[PDB]
Formats: sequence, structure tokens, C-alpha cells
Amino acid sequence: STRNGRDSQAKRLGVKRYEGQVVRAGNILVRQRGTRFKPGKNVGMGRDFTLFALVDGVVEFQDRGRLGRYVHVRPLA
Amino acid sequence: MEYRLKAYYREGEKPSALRRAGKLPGVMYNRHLNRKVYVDLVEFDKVFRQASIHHVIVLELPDGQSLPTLVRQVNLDKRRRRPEHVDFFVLSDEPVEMYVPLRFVGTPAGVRAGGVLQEIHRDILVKVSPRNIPEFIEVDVSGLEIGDSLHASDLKLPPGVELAVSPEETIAAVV
Amino acid sequence: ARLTAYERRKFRVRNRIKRTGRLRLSVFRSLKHIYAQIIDDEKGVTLVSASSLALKLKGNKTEVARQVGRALAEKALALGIKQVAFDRGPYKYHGRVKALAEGAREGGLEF
Amino acid sequence: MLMPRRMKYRKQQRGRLKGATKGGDYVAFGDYGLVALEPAWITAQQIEAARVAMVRHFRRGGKIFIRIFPDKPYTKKPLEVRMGKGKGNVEGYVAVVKPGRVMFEVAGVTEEQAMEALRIAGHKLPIKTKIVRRDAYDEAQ
RNA sequence: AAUCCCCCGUGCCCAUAGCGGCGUGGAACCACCCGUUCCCAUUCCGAACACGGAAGUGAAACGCGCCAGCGCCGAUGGUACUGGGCGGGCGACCGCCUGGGAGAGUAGGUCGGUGCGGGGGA
RNA sequence: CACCUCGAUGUCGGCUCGUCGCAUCCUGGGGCUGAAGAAGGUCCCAAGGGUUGGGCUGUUCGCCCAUUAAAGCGGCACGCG
RNA sequence: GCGGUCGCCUCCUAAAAGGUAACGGAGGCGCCCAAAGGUCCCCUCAGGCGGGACGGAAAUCCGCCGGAGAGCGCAAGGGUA
RNA sequence: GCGCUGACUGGGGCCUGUAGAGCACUGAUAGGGCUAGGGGGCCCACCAGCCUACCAAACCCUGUCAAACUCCGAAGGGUCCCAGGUGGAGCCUGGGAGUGAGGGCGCGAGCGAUAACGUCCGCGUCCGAGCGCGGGAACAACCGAGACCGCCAGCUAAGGCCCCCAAGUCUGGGCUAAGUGGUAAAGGAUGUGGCGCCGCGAAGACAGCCAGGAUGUUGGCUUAGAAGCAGCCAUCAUUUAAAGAGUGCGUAAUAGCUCACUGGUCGAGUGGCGCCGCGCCGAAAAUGAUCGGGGCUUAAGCCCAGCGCCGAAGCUGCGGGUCU
RNA sequence: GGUGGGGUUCCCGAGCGGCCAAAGGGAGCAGACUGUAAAUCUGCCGUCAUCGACUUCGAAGGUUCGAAUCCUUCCCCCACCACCA
Ligand SMILES: [Mg+2]
Ligand SMILES: [Mg+2]
Ligand SMILES: [Mg+2]
Ligand SMILES: [Mg+2]
Ligand SMILES: [Mg+2]
Ligand SMILES: [Mg+2]
Ligand SMILES: [Mg+2]
Ligand SMILES: [Mg+2]
Ligand SMILES: [Mg+2]
Ligand SMILES: [Mg+2]
Ligand SMILES: [Mg+2]
Ligand SMILES: [Mg+2]
Ligand SMILES: [Mg+2]
Ligand SMILES: [Mg+2]
Ligand SMILES: [Mg+2]
Ligand SMILES: [Mg+2]
Ligand SMILES: [Mg+2]
Ligand SMILES: [Mg+2]
Ligand SMILES: [Mg+2]
Ligand SMILES: [Mg+2]
Ligand SMILES: [Mg+2]
Ligand SMILES: [Mg+2]
Ligand SMILES: [Mg+2]
Ligand SMILES: [Mg+2]
Ligand SMILES: [Mg+2]
Ligand SMILES: [Mg+2]
Ligand SMILES: [Mg+2]
Ligand SMILES: [Mg+2]
Ligand SMILES: [Mg+2]
Ligand SMILES: [Mg+2]
Ligand SMILES: [Mg+2]
Ligand SMILES: [Mg+2]
Ligand SMILES: [Mg+2]
Ligand SMILES: [Mg+2]
Ligand SMILES: [Mg+2]
Ligand SMILES: [Mg+2]
Ligand SMILES: [Mg+2]
Ligand SMILES: [Mg+2]
Ligand SMILES: [Mg+2]
Ligand SMILES: [Mg+2]
Ligand SMILES: [Mg+2]
Ligand SMILES: [Mg+2]
Ligand SMILES: [Mg+2]
Ligand SMILES: [Mg+2]
Ligand SMILES: [Mg+2]
Ligand SMILES: [Mg+2]
Ligand SMILES: [Mg+2]
Ligand SMILES: [Mg+2]
Ligand SMILES: [Mg+2]
Ligand SMILES: [Mg+2]
Ligand SMILES: [Mg+2]
Ligand SMILES: [Mg+2]
Ligand SMILES: [Mg+2]
Ligand SMILES: [Mg+2]
Ligand SMILES: [Mg+2]
Ligand SMILES: [Mg+2]
Ligand SMILES: [Mg+2]
Ligand SMILES: [Mg+2]
Ligand SMILES: [Mg+2]
Ligand SMILES: [Mg+2]
Ligand SMILES: [Mg+2]
Ligand SMILES: [Mg+2]
Ligand SMILES: [Mg+2]
Ligand SMILES: [Mg+2]
Ligand SMILES: [Mg+2]
Ligand SMILES: [Mg+2]
Ligand SMILES: [Mg+2]
Ligand SMILES: [Mg+2]
Ligand SMILES: [Mg+2]
Ligand SMILES: [Mg+2]
Ligand SMILES: [Mg+2]
Ligand SMILES: [Mg+2]
Ligand SMILES: [Mg+2]
Ligand SMILES: [Mg+2]
Repeated sequence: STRNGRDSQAKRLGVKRYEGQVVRAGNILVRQRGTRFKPGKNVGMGRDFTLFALVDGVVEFQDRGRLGRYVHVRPLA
Repeated sequence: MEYRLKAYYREGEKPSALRRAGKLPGVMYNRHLNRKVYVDLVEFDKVFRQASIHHVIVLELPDGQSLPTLVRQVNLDKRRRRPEHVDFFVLSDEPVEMYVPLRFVGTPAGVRAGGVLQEIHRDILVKVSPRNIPEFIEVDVSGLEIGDSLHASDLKLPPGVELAVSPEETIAAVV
Repeated sequence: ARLTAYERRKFRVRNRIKRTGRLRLSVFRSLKHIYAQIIDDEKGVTLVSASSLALKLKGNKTEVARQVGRALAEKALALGIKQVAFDRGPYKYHGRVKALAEGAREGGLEF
Repeated sequence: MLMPRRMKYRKQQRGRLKGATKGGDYVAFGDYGLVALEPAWITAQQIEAARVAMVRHFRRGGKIFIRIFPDKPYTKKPLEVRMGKGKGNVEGYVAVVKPGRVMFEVAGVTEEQAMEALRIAGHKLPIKTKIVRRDAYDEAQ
């Protein structure tokens, strides 16, 4: 017999809205494990590091080098 | 001493077809130039056997010129180990790095009957001007006894130029 | 030694500010003088400046400071500006910086 | 018998034999070499059957370089087969060898002497080979 | 007002701005510096943080330059691979078409650029 | 492995009756021999025919007795209820 | 049947969204902390080298170099000066 | 009911960490150098202590490997926007189901043995339900192609065009002599055709034939004798266009014989290597054989280029049916 | 027949790849003890020879620089496997 045999549930992680999608206040934007997308303008980040639109708007991505990747919501939806 | 081959020009004409044609694709470049060239394969082999990035190939090619090219890469395709592309580096006078063969001249030179010859490098990398190009390098070193290791400045350093360093290294020793 | 306590604590106190997204009232106190800008980030642009250098005053820098404080309100409040966030940068909020701050009232408020 | 000391995982997946490639391939250490014509898992007990064929031909003389190494664990099910329960039971190790790679590669021996040794050495191998010499094409580096 | 150059802030690009070596700056800014009464301080120490200063020095720090030993960036050609279409081999696997096309490596490149506001020069 | 057969494809061994294969046990023909002869060894050709009787065990097989040119090995639903 | 297993977390398998199987490869949980919690204020590692009584490979001290390889209560991953 | 939103496609953004590759991390890892620790061999036993043809840290040169490594990273894939797209498309509400044993094949993996008409997933397809049609001898799932009905009409697909058997004994060019085709591998071979590379050669080579076939000498060693051929070696030296103290037969050791190596004869090629095409060996199983069969050899086989024709329930032509 | 483990000087016996002619015990020879012995203690323990030289691990051959120690091979053992329904 085998002492192996487990695995855990898929956590269905990753990005839930991409650039230039129209979001709404509260929409969550990224589901993620560490801080690998840091919150930008109008983007909150919850205790599971999870990012959500603060305002209705549209989503843009920004790659700031050693500063990291950033998700902003650009208002006036 | 002087290696002339040939060359030609190309723009379109898939290298698959050329290669199928007996002609070895390649490129021609230096600081001032980049150009697509091909050569005959059989022609190139006979020269490159000899030349081998140690010596200057003067090309030629149509609109006949003579370009002081060093060959700086050969890409062989691994399956058949036959060269599938060459790129020729054209000289003009600025100090430039390259590989100069070594000549070990002498007897075992110390601890004879018997030592260990033990050549570490068959070549060396040296920053050298196009004008004076040292086609080989004399290594005598009467000893070379047990426990001695030749580094860099213990080498001839032909009147042309200096090294590509680092001066601390090993070339021959006897253990 | 990479990236000193100075420049950490500096970032640490700055980054928090730049989050709330107000106008930033930045404060540079030197050994002689004390200067203050009011900056709009995302336009990357200074709006209203004040200093002991440009107002050519001296006499006891904590008192000088409060003066470049009242000086900044004045100039700034004039453009519509109210509600900023007080930088304080590397400085403990104390002394000369506390004073430019607590003289930066009558406009540019909540500190 | 070659075999890694201190493995990180015993038992790794089989994976494919595709794409003759990836280094080795140019004869860096010696005067002559054995190059792989076809892909194979080549077994530690195969490599040493080649090594010894050659040292025997040099009468303990010469220099021999090997240059493939069996780091891939080979499992087997005891006899007693039945599919399941687990995976089980590493026998040997193999090195994966795709075409154009140099294994072995002698030096410090007369040409016809080494060429006879490499030919022997080759018969101990499951795939086809090619004997090679060394070249301008094997560059400098 | 503008244009320029130098400094002080403060952003942006996020190493082509970095390490190292050399050189250079004190009028002004900045630093070190002079003190520890006072505010306020260091699990001990005004080191730091803080205040009051202004004699000195640009030694340290910083700013500005220069050098390619390192670091970093890096083609063009050519391959690998491959979306779609076809073949071949007992097999492991291979090949052709059409479109896309790396990685390493070669040539090279670089000792930053730039915005807003100050202070000073013209 | 689980593909036809569980609304049934009777299962070992023996006996009877064979037929086929040849990787040949014997007989026939060969090469080599570390083949003097005789007698072997090994390998090649060859499936025409042959290929014993007993003790023990349900046995196949094996061991053993006495012989023999030899006491062949397989397949045919481990051939054939 | 016997053996193993049965819910939860981490990684790989998984074919660069998600998801994805096998008695496929490996590991972990069934707790814990009144501070290991909120906030404000400071502080920045491991490691290497040189120095220094009892001090040793490493107790504490000083110098320089060290961009994170340390730490984050526990498995792994992601994250993080 | 809504009614242009659909699959698919164009452009644009964003997301990702696989193929490939890489070694910067985690490990593995070949050769070398330089070096802590050390096996030690030992110099002393006080710190000492020189060498490594063993381990082996770090470090540097060279060289690799990895599902649970990644400094890199394609093609693709996903999602939103804007456009095309009127489709037995799409969305919303409801009524009725059936299904929840799948299978083969391709591709990508795992398990297995780089076994299975094996097993387990992924993406695709077909069978299922297209065991209706054509091709593949026959044959669910391979190639062709989606059968509404009728016709003694046409064009094609796949595959075919010597006869069984509809259409070429078609036209060029080349290869193979095995009946290969009508196959099974390592490996082997003056098979045969081609493209090379190297050596030697009219200072006349390769082949034969004519001629010479050392001497100190038994070489010493061993020896009744090895005086090359019972044999372990110093295989050295001379004179020569030139014979190895000698390769084999011989052998009472010798005698005798041959070879090597040269001279001459003659007269144009010769020997080595690598590559490609087709073939040969390797090649033994059980009721009677066979490529489907006859039969085929400048092909009726294989490669290259052509031109025609045959060929389905596909397509067309004519008539008809039903639904929309 | 097939795979698990075993052969150590005359006997039992320990054995790391750098030491292994191989320590540890009994034999077995020599000395001392004793009137002489047995027991006990001492030295010798394959051969010489000063050290050290030299072959021994059942026989052989490999691997390694080095093998009693790894690798097969011919034996030589008792723990185990071979119909079948
Ligand atoms: Mg998971
Ligand atoms: Mg390869
Ligand atoms: Mg082989
Ligand atoms: Mg001054
Ligand atoms: Mg001065
Ligand atoms: Mg006081
Ligand atoms: Mg204190
Ligand atoms: Mg200075
Ligand atoms: Mg690059
Ligand atoms: Mg490119
Ligand atoms: Mg493609
Ligand atoms: Mg590139
Ligand atoms: Mg700036
Ligand atoms: Mg069944
Ligand atoms: Mg099944
Ligand atoms: Mg039944
Ligand atoms: Mg029935
Ligand atoms: Mg019945
Ligand atoms: Mg026969
Ligand atoms: Mg006979
Ligand atoms: Mg006879
Ligand atoms: Mg005979
Ligand atoms: Mg017969
Ligand atoms: Mg009776
Ligand atoms: Mg009976
Ligand atoms: Mg029996
Ligand atoms: Mg009988
Ligand atoms: Mg029978
Ligand atoms: Mg049976
Ligand atoms: Mg039966
Ligand atoms: Mg009956
Ligand atoms: Mg149970
Ligand atoms: Mg995924
Ligand atoms: Mg996917
Ligand atoms: Mg568990
Ligand atoms: Mg430290
Ligand atoms: Mg220390
Ligand atoms: Mg960490
Ligand atoms: Mg539309
Ligand atoms: Mg759409
Ligand atoms: Mg699109
Ligand atoms: Mg890979
Ligand atoms: Mg690595
Ligand atoms: Mg990977
Ligand atoms: Mg890149
Ligand atoms: Mg897109
Ligand atoms: Mg639309
Ligand atoms: Mg529908
Ligand atoms: Mg419904
Ligand atoms: Mg099911
Ligand atoms: Mg299906
Ligand atoms: Mg299924
Ligand atoms: Mg295919
Ligand atoms: Mg199946
Ligand atoms: Mg299968
Ligand atoms: Mg399917
Ligand atoms: Mg059904
Ligand atoms: Mg069908
Ligand atoms: Mg269908
Ligand atoms: Mg049928
Ligand atoms: Mg048919
Ligand atoms: Mg229809
Ligand atoms: Mg056709
Ligand atoms: Mg026909
Ligand atoms: Mg006809
Ligand atoms: Mg004809
Ligand atoms: Mg035939
Ligand atoms: Mg045939
Ligand atoms: Mg013809
Ligand atoms: Mg027609
Ligand atoms: Mg129709
Ligand atoms: Mg009609
Ligand atoms: Mg209808
Ligand atoms: Mg007495």
C-alpha cells in the first residue's frame, strides 16, 4: 500500500477582472495568495490579500518594477 | 598564413533552401555593419578546419572587397553535428578580444623522466589590435618543476598587445 | 550598509500618507532652515511653497518655523486649498516641525 | 555503478524522450568521443559495462571521461504484478541520452587505439552511435 | 518673467541609473560641526532622536564629473519550440507546409533620464 | 489485462486414437576438431520412419531397475469425458 | 477477502486562465497566542571576515562587507525589511 | 417571451509560467586547479609537522541534470471592449424527458515494463445513434462522405486504371534482380548505383612474373638443440640500390624452403575512408498454401514529373414530397 | 533448475575498502613453576629475515591506486521457491 493519497481543494485563485473591464464598488479584482498584486488607486485589499474595487470605474494594471504590480480602478465609470 | 574563402549576399531565400543548396547561411557584422551573407559549405569547411577563430578569414565576396573578418560563432545542429550557420566579425582598428592558440616549445622542461605535461588551455583570450595579430604564442618555461603553475605574465605576450586577463590562472603544471 | 534608517522611516511615514490620497504638506527641516511644500501626487506637481530661506528671517528656529507655518496657510488657503495631510517625513512630530505644523493652522487644517 | 548520493526525491515520473538536444554534444575534454545517434534511457549498469570495456583496452592506461550520469531513478513492480496498489521500488538509475550527445570521450591514447576502444564501448550500448574526433567546430570557449 | 547653469525639495522611469577607482564642490544651499541650558531623548551612550547655535571643514555624508574590472541592459542573423495543415517510423520518435518564434550566445550598449517647485547665478 | 462465453465453453492425471511443428533423441548426409584408429566433441542439412518393458506416487514431472539405434521436445480448448 | 484508505491544508501530476483522474509522487491539520491581539513611535536580517578574558563551531562585545538566502508559533506554498 | 446579443472571425488591451531553454535559487553532477577539514604514512608525543595517484567544505576554470529547481520564457489559451457573423444561433420564464456502464483514434501527461484491443486524466474527433454509401481483400469507429423520394443522365472524393475488376499494358526520366516489393532488430557484408575525401602512381605505382633472399652469428638467453619456426629476450652493429640477428613450411636444432625489403620486366591506374539510394544476411512453430488471387522483372515493383480516364447515397442535371 | 544468506591458516571465532599473516580464544611447540608432571603464567604460531622482505580469506577472473571486505563465475552449505485441477 501507499502512504500518499491526499491533496487539498482547488482554491480557484487569480485575477477576476482584467484591464479595462467595467467594475463596480466592491467587485473583487484579484484573488491571490501573497501580495503579488498590490492595491492601486481605488483598490482595497482584504485580510486574505484580496483586492476589490473601492469605486465603480475601470480596471488598469501597472508594472512598477521593484515596486511591483499594481491594480487601479480608474473612476468615472 | 592567409585564409581567403568567398562570400555572397542574401535577403529573402529561406536558409532551409540555401542549406539544402550546399550553401551555409551566416551573418556579417561589426560595430559599423550588419549584413546577411552565405558561403559554400564545402568551401567553408576546408578553410575553417584550418582558420578556426584563431586566424583571420579575409572573406572576399562580390562587389569584390576584402574584409578582415574573424569568425565569432558557429552553430552546428546537434543531431548531425554539421554547422548550420556562421557569423563573421569584421575587423577595423579598435582593440578587440580573440583566441590565440598556444605553442608549447621544448622538452618536458623540468622533472623529466618523468612528469606530467598537462596543458590546461589550448588557446588564450587576448585584447589585441587588428593590425598586429599574433598567430601563435611561444611557451618555453625550462621549468616547470613539481608544484609550479604558470599563470599569465609568465607567458610571452607578443609585441603586439596585452591580455584579456585575469592574470591569475593556470596553463601548465606537473603533478 | 544598504538603505539607512533615515530613508526607511522616511518611506514608512510617507507611504502611509500617500495612501489616504490627500494633498501632501511635505516638510524639510535643515540645520539652519525649514521649508515646506504642498504637493499633488498623480499630477506630480507642487502647489504652494514656504520657507525660512525665501522669507529671509532668523531668530530661534522653532519660532521661525511657526512663522513659515502661518506663511503657508496664507499663501495656500488663497488657492482654495483646505484639508491636507501633514508629512513630517523623517522628523519626529516635535519641536520645529511640530511648530510649523501647529502654526500651519488657520487654513490647511486638522493638525 | 554510478548513482547519485543524497537524492532529493526517489521516484520521479517517466517523462518523454523527445527532442535530441541540450548540451554535452561538442567534445570538451578529450581527443575522441562517442556520440548518441538515437534517444534512450541508459543504465548505470550499462555505463560501467562501457567504462570497463575501454579501460581494459588501454590496459588500465589512457584517460576516459564518461560525461553522462544516471540521476534518473528507475522503478519496477515486484513480479507478482497487479496494477496498483502503489508505484514502488526503484531498481537502477538511468541517464537520459538524446541524439548528438557525447558520452565517454577518451584522451591520451593513439587514434586507432581509442577508435577501437570506442567501438567496443559502443556495442555495450542500447542505441546506435558515431565515433568523433575534435574540431574547429568544437570551438575554443 | 523666458532660456541656460549650480544647488535644495520633492515625484516619475525602476540597474543603461549599480559596485568599485579617480577627480571635484563650501560663496550659497547641504552636511558634518559648536554646545546640552531649555523642549525632547537614548532597555547604557545627545551615537541616534531633540533643542540653542555658527567658530571651523568639505575629512565623513551628499551633489557633480570622469573610467567599462565587475554588475545591469542587449540586437541582427540562426536555431529550439509551436497555433493551423500534411506526411513518415514496429517503436522511442522524425520530417514537410503555412503563420508565430524564443532561451543562451555574438555584435554591441551603459558610470542614467526626467517632472513640478524652491534658492542662487546670467 | 478483464475482450467473447456465468438463460453452463465439464476441471488435473490416465487410457484410446492420433495428427502437426522442428529449436533433431535415433537413423541418413555433411563442416570444424585441441579428429592417429575406434570412440567423442561442437555446428550445419534433414521431419521419411522410429522413438522399449518395469518399481514408486493420483500424479504431470521426476527418481530408480533392466534394456536400447534411440528412450527427442513442443502444439492441436495444458488435443481428445 | 486480507491490507490500506475515507474530512481538512500545502506542493507536484495539471498540458503558462479556471477546473481536471488513478490503491500516481511527497508532506501536513483536529491546535495555538491576553499577547503571538489594536494602535503610535522607533529598530532591521542571516551569513562571512578581522578584533576581544573566562567563550569553545557557534552566550555577549567592536569593525567592516552582506537586498534578503533571516524572521514571520506549526506543513508547504505564495508573500514580505 | 426578448429580440442581435450566438458559435466562429478581425483589432485592441489585460492575465499566465507550460513547450523550448537556462543554472541566478533548491538539489544532483563530470574533469581540472587551488585549498579548510580530514583517512592517515607518520615525524613528536609540547604547540609542532612536511606530502597527497583517498575522501571532500567552500572558491575559480571547464562540462551537464531535474514533475514537486527557474535568471528566462514562445506558439497558444482565457477574459473585457469595438466590429463582422440572421444561425434548427443566442437570452429569459416555464412544461416533458432521457443520461449518470461508454468505446476507438490523434495529440498531451500519470500509472504500467519508453507491455497490453491495459489502466487513469486532459483537448479533439468519430462509433455510440451514421454494423446506411465508397475506399481499406474481408473489418463499429483508418481515408472518403453526412443516405427526403425517383431516373438504363453528368462531374468528382478517397482510392484506383495488366486479368478476376470500372478506367492507361499512358508518357518521360532514374533505381532494384531480392519476388525485394509482399519485413522484424542490434549488428554484419569488394551486392549494386551514385556524390565525395585522402594516399600512392608515368623520379612509372597496384597485380602477378624474372632476380637478390645478409654478416659479426651458434644473437645472447637457454642449452643433448633452438643456429628466427621447444622458447623468457639486450632485437644491438656492419655493409648497401639491399635482407627483419629473420614472417611461415620444414625441423636429428641445422640442410632445405618462403617471406620481408630492393632492382628489373609491363603499362594505367591503384588502395584507404566517409555519405546517399535500392537491395543481401541476421530470419525457427505447430490442419494447406498464397501479395485478396491469377499473375508480374527496361514492371503489373520503388523514387521523381506529367497527362488522361474510372470511381460514392458527396456535387450537378430533370421530376416529385414535406416542413420552414 | 530458480534467489536470499554463508566459505576466514589445524578447530571455534571476531573483520571497517587503506592497518588483516588477520587482534580475540583453544589447540600446538619452547621456557619458568615443580621431585617430575597436570593445571596456571611466559614467549613462538605462514615462511625467511633485523627492520622488513613475501603469499594467504573455498578456486579463478574482473572493478579500484588499494579487496578478507565490492563484481560476476565453477563448486560448498541450511533458511526459501516449481505442476495441476
Ligand atoms: Mg491543490
Ligand atoms: Mg544532445
Ligand atoms: Mg551500439
Ligand atoms: Mg561653509
Ligand atoms: Mg572657506
Ligand atoms: Mg539638562
Ligand atoms: Mg537610552
Ligand atoms: Mg569628500
Ligand atoms: Mg541576450
Ligand atoms: Mg531572432
Ligand atoms: Mg508549425
Ligand atoms: Mg535574445
Ligand atoms: Mg529630479
Ligand atoms: Mg469481460
Ligand atoms: Mg475497462
Ligand atoms: Mg461461465
Ligand atoms: Mg447457450
Ligand atoms: Mg450446453
Ligand atoms: Mg533444422
Ligand atoms: Mg553422422
Ligand atoms: Mg574417428
Ligand atoms: Mg561430426
Ligand atoms: Mg523425421
Ligand atoms: Mg508389487
Ligand atoms: Mg501405484
Ligand atoms: Mg514429483
Ligand atoms: Mg520408461
Ligand atoms: Mg504429440
Ligand atoms: Mg495453459
Ligand atoms: Mg486438456
Ligand atoms: Mg464422463
Ligand atoms: Mg480491511
Ligand atoms: Mg492550470
Ligand atoms: Mg491549460
Ligand atoms: Mg496523514
Ligand atoms: Mg554577524
Ligand atoms: Mg569573530
Ligand atoms: Mg524566507
Ligand atoms: Mg449582429
Ligand atoms: Mg462574442
Ligand atoms: Mg478576437
Ligand atoms: Mg523541460
Ligand atoms: Mg544550479
Ligand atoms: Mg519545469
Ligand atoms: Mg530576456
Ligand atoms: Mg486576446
Ligand atoms: Mg457584435
Ligand atoms: Mg441547439
Ligand atoms: Mg426545460
Ligand atoms: Mg461514471
Ligand atoms: Mg466521449
Ligand atoms: Mg472516461
Ligand atoms: Mg503523427
Ligand atoms: Mg481501453
Ligand atoms: Mg495503448
Ligand atoms: Mg474520447
Ligand atoms: Mg447504448
Ligand atoms: Mg461507418
Ligand atoms: Mg454524429
Ligand atoms: Mg458488421
Ligand atoms: Mg470495403
Ligand atoms: Mg441529409
Ligand atoms: Mg486523385
Ligand atoms: Mg483493383
Ligand atoms: Mg478493364
Ligand atoms: Mg509501359
Ligand atoms: Mg512476393
Ligand atoms: Mg516477401
Ligand atoms: Mg521507365
Ligand atoms: Mg470522369
Ligand atoms: Mg444529397
Ligand atoms: Mg428539384
Ligand atoms: Mg424544419
Ligand atoms: Mg628445581
